Amino acid sequence: GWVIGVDPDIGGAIAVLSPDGSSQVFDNPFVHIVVSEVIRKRLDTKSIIQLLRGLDAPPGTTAYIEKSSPFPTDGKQGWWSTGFSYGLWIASLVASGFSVVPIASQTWKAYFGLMRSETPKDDSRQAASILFPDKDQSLKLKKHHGRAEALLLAAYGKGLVLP
Amino acid sequence: GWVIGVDPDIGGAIAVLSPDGSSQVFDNPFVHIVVSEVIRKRLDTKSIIQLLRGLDAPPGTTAYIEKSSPFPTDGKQGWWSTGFSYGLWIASLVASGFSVVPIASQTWKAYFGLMRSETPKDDSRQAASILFPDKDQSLKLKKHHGRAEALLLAAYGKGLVLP
DNA sequence: CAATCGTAGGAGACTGGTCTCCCTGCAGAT
DNA sequence: ATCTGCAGGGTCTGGTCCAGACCTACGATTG
Ligand SMILES: [Ca+2]
Ligand SMILES: [Ca+2]
Ligand SMILES: [Ca+2]
Ligand SMILES: [Ca+2]
Repeated sequence: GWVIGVDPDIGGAIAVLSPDGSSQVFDNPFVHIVVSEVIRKRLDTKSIIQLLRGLDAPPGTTAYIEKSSPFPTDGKQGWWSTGFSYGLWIASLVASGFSVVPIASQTWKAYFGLMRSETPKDDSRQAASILFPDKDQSLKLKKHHGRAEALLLAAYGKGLVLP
Repeated sequence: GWVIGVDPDIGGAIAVLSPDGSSQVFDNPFVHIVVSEVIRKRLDTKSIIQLLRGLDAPPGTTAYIEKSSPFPTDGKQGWWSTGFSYGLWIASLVASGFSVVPIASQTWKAYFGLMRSETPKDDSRQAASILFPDKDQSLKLKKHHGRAEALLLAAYGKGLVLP
């Protein structure tokens, strides 16, 4: 009963669901780096692999990861960064012994009846709250939608149902 | 000691120099995948990790990797792929215990005096052949530039000089 | 630190200037 | 297969193509 869920973006997170119902969710580690004489955020490769090595999740545990489908109206930098975060997470998860399953956001949103929402990120946090009430405190802020995403991805993988 | 050189893109390659002088170079493993109704080539995560784990270079071996820097005039698909390749390789290298050092193409080309060449890819292959004569049979085709790049990036990190 | 808003953008090496560098993706011809 | 050439491009899930859905990065200003 082990499932991992990853929202790989910069504001994303990794969630881990244990057989006994317990869950953990961690903000994606990032660093500030110099690019074209400005500072940009980038996922912290060594920290992520350090995180994944310290999980009690056994090797072979399925990880569900949201696939990057950036909009054509998004800038080239957005396309590069979402590509880069996707690749860094995929390899980190495979190298750590996990079976990787990409999932489009329409898939898990459709499973939880969240498509076409007027406030998708607040609704994401509400759903994760109801599926994981012990993470309620860790979902209070609007900036926590990444923790919720990761949690809903894992819930999707586990087969959980909203009441 | 040991030096790794990686050209990270789809036509790219990984080179490995031993302290004893013997060199190895392998084409980047890739797979065909469906994207938006067409086939696209994509680096093969599990093969890369499988490859890295089979190397004899010890942990802490420095891995020089070519820094992604797509042209602003390149398409957004190009921006995403180079980002993805770059992220998949970095994480793979870190997970295998290597110390990753990103190098701009201008740095290794200037070292070997290859800047502002009208046939850069031919030139790379000729220099790699001079630097690694037993790799001559592996550099004879024009599509082999990636092998040569990887070899020249590694030759840069080892401090080898052209005659 | 937490939120909202608008747009979609190069980056890199040797007191700023100047010059450099790819890649993807798709079609064709042999 | 190898190469040359040229432009810079969404992608996804699901019910013979296509509808209708989905972000993200990167800076600003507000407190
Ligand atoms: Ca998302
Ligand atoms: Ca997110
Ligand atoms: Ca290159
Ligand atoms: Ca290359």
